[PDB]
Formats: sequence, structure tokens, C-alpha cells
Amino acid sequence: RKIRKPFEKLSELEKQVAGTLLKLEDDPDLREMGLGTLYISSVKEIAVDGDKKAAVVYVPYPMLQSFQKNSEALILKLEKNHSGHRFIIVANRTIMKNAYVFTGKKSIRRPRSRTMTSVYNCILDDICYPIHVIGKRTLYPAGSNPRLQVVLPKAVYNEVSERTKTYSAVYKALTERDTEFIFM
RNA sequence: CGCCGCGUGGGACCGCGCAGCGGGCGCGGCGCGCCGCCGCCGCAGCCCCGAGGAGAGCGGGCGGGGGCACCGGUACCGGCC
Repeated sequence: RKIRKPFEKLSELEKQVAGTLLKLEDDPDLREMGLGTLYISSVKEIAVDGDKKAAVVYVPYPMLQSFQKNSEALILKLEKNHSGHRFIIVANRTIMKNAYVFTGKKSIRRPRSRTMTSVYNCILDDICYPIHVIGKRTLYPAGSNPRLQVVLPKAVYNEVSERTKTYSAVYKALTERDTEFIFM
């Protein structure tokens, strides 16, 4: 019964992560808030560039903000329990296709947050929930292949210098764009 | 035969869509949709952003800008000693 945190039947990786989450409520290491009946949905095993492969943990969108109240406590604990992976929390928000859906009688329409442009920007924020993006210039270079550039404060740069490689490669998985990062 | 007709395709550009969905019942009078009815537990259910557009606000100075009342100063002209 590893069913207390995730959902359904999955591959080997998620069950071990579910175990860390079961002890995680038991350990009150700054994670008491929200945890106790906080549940997850899926994990993405993504091989990130040359860095240790960083896996993603899709967390249900209603329970995303409460889960990430102290996001640091989730990532550090997770790494110690399952070394080799820099885990990243992402809400499973969904893009709805068709801005208006016509049933003939009425056009039901799509909400704004369910669109690719709205979803992608919200994905970057989950990759760096503690650090707010200073700016997101896009470089469409001379030889084609647009690359997203993200600017963050230099104060947090020393910490996220190491974790930028896992973040850029995972966002390449979530979004086709060749995202790259820079600091002020 | 200019054909603003029609048929099929495309859907960038161009405008334009207020209403919640979805499941089941269900083969609703040869198949279906209606049309209901039940929270029925399946939806991240339901907000682009915030124009060196625009209106509104507060603050702080700005000016022979407008009105209205009051008024002072010589000068010109007139009447005096």
C-alpha cells in the first residue's frame, strides 16, 4: 500500500517517491503545514543534459500552493531519500484546445488559463517557485530555433547556478522552446 | 460570358460567439439527437494581461485662463480760488 500519496498503478520510480512522502508527514521538519493528507498524481523521469537526471513531481492544481508553502523542505528531503534526482514540483494544469467550442446551440468557449501561452508561463513559475522571474526576453537568433532567456536576481544566482541545468532541460521537456537562463 | 449565385477545400488575415460542462438513464414508437431527470463525483469547473491609448482618483506646486464684487493711481477733459 504505497497508495497514501500518489494515484493508480505506475512504474517503479513513483512508488519509492510515495514512500518518502509517507515518512515526510511523519517527520515535522518544517513540513507540518498542509501535509498529513496532501496527495500527488504523477512523476516525470527526465534525463537532464549532463546533470544528474532530475525527475518532476506533478502535484494536483487545487493542492499545489499549499504543497509548495515551504517548497525547499520538499526538494531537500526528497533528494536525501532518493539521491540521483533533483525533484521539481509542477501543477498538472491542462491546456484546453479550441478557444470557442461550438455545440450549435451555444459556443461554450475556453477559459484563459487553459491556453498554451497561459499554461507555459505558469510552468516556468513551478520550476522556480521560490525565485520570481525578473524578466523573460526571447531571442529568435539569426540561424532560427528561438531560445527563451530567463533573467533572475543575482542574489539567488549562487544557489540556483547549479540547479539551472536541471530546470532548463526539464522545461525543454515540458515546452518545445530551447529555454536558457541568465542572471542580473 | 467578371459569375459577387453555387460546390468542395483551406483557414493566415479579418471580424465576431451572452449562456457552464461531462456522466447515466437510453434504442426514449425501425437508429439518433432531443427533451427531461438524478449530484451523479468525473472539470485545475468559470479572471489573459494591465497600451509612452483613454477616462477617473489623490498629492504637489503652476499661470495677463474665466466670472463676480470691491478698489487705487496719475493723466486727459471740464468747473472753480
